[PDB]
Amino acid sequence: MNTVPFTSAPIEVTIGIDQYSFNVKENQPFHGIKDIPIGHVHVIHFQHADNSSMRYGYWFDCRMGNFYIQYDPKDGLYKMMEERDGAKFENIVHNFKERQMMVSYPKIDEDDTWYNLTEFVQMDKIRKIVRKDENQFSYVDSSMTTVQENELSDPAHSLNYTVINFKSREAIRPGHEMEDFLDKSYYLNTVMLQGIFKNSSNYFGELQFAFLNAMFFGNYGSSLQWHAMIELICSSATVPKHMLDKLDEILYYQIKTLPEQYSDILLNERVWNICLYSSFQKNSLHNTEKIMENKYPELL
Amino acid sequence: GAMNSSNYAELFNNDIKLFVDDTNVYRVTVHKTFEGNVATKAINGCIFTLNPKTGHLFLKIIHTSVWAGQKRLSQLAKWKTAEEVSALVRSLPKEEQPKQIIVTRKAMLDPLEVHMLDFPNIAIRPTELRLPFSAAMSIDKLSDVVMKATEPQMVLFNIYDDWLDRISSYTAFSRLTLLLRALKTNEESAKMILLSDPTITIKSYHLWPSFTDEQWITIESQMRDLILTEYGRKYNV
Repeated sequence: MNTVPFTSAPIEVTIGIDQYSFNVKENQPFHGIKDIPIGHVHVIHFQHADNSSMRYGYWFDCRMGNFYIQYDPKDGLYKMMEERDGAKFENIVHNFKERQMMVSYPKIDEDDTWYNLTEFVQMDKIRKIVRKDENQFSYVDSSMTTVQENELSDPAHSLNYTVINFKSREAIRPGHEMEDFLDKSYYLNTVMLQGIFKNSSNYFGELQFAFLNAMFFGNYGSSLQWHAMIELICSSATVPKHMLDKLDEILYYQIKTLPEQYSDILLNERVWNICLYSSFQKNSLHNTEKIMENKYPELL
Repeated sequence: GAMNSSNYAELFNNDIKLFVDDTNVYRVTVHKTFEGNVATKAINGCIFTLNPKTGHLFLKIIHTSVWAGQKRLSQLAKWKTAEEVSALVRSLPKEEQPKQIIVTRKAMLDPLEVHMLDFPNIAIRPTELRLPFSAAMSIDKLSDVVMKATEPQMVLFNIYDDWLDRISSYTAFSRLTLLLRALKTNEESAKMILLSDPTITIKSYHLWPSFTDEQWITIESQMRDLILTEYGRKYNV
């Protein structure tokens, strides 16, 4: 069980750790988060009490290094940093633990929610979507645009999600225009799965990462990417049975976790109505359709 | 974006453009079967592809053989239209390729966009205009070449005959849309007006009669009267 110490909390802030969140007061003796489960990616995220504009945060995996948070009063944010001195870090953590100045990652033993949201998400894939190769952790915020949003503007600060475009030469084989447009199986199975992702695990990892950026940062481009990856599967007549069964589980936990009060901005009516009620896979997402119908019947 | 009353002069500028109307591509007669069920029999159709500036009509005849063994024909008809328009564009020399194609029905946008991905600089546009191009099959010579076709065929017409010698494209298009609107509202009455005087004939190489400028004014008034009479019936006003 690993630890992300904080040097201090000089500004009042709501701190997120995965699906959990805590209010910290200006200059409160807060020195970080302990008992973080090993084996998963995590996200530590922030919303300043004085400017709720820019939710921002860091994707990290404690197996890859010793990470801490320190407020930078010049750039005006909480920054993640790596401590390369193992003994310095262990001594910082032991002191803060002994003084009980850390919040405990509040996982219920029964509760598989975070595993279920991050099942296919791997730090090495996050670091290819979020390019900052000198850090082992990845910064995301509310305002970062995607490579696709930028085509239609600072490339270094972009989310390099896989570009999905249903009306593109990549999506449509010459001479199979109607076939490929109405049945996206070619695009899903040959171009995306065999060609770019190599396997359904990488595809699901990107889908899950896009959802979590949408939910945790209100990142609009991430939400677009999450819906596009759902729609590409639901709009394919030919999908491996294991991919459909897994997609139903993935989406079920995403819908279960979504704040009820953000359904209006985070869920695309057209995509969801099409996926559950008109698409080839309209009858393949039993769990998702049941939770959507019981939780968000207005949207449908 | 969409073509409307506000940007109407754009039709007659020097940017090559084509209207595409798919309303006569898939045509059927509905009939009773021996067992008293209903069935359709397809008849020959056509794509109506028109340069509104020049009058050049690219009438692609759609032979019933293209539907044999196919499902969801009304959906296929949009994709076959888009395939044939894309083929026509690729067949034209670059300097003759349109910069815009305006579809008369919004259901043609995605099929045409997907077929034209190779032509990213050709704008595919809808229109708010209610154009009466469905009535093309009320022009006797166009109906005749479609119904007689025994195979897929492209036939080239000038739908304005020689009008552009005397009038502007704007006026030629206005005349054409008024003629087609009349033919669409009351075909019998419209054709009576066009042929009632046997001294005015249709040249072998023309679609419409050889009216003098004064005779066109009379004809155009008779067509407007036809459209208003019919409208006062439809609506009881």
